[PDB]
Amino acid sequence: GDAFVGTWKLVSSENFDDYMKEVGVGFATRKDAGMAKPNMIISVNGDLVTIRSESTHKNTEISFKLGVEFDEITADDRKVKSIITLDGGALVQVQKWDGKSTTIKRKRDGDKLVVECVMKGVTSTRVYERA
Amino acid sequence: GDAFVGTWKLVSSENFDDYMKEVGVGFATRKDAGMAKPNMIISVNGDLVTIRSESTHKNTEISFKLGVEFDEITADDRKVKSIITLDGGALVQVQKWDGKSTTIKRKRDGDKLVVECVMKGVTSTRVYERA
Repeated sequence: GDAFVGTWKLVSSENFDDYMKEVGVGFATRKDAGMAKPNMIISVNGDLVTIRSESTHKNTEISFKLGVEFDEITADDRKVKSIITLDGGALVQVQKWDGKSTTIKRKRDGDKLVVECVMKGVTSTRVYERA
Repeated sequence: GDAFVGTWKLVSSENFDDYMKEVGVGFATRKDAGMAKPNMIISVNGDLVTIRSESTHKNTEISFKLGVEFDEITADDRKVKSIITLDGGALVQVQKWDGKSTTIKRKRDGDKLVVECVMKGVTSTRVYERA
């Protein structure tokens, strides 16, 4: 996934609070995660893809290989089973936990990176631009 | 140092082996560090600047604040005292250890990032381009 590599900065976000509420993030956690404009750094070293989210308080990073299931502890402290694939040119991530599942799509749109998170009829869209 | 933020990829290097030899890097270590084209990721979160070097074998990252002295363990296992300042628009880093010292200059040149390392008459130049 060479097209996703780079440092991305959040320039737009919609329905994110509603999305976190839907997945089950507590008001307090949902409050801090919301009151911050993350920095997304994506890099690939060999067959390993690393995605890192940086902010002035909460840092998280995941390392994985495409198509290989892995354990992930999310920003909101959820222990989930993730699988990331490259489908239709986009990185599609599926998080599974407690019989629930949510989809996170990262796609390139021109000079921007769009992240679409869907959970039970709720769609959150985050637009990032290259730093 | 907002102008340095981003993911950089090595596109050129000269006199690096000679430079490492000068600082005192062993042939073996100098061999592996040379047989690799690092990935430089620079980000700033608040007043903290993080510089990370990634490769398929050796990863290193330093976090610091401008003008504040800090301890640094280099890629080649040297324990040095570093200080990074913003002088003339460039990031100037000075590593001190055993009465020795070396200067590392990171400057923006158009769309590229140039890293100049000097040690006792030996100058190594690395040119990186934005990924």
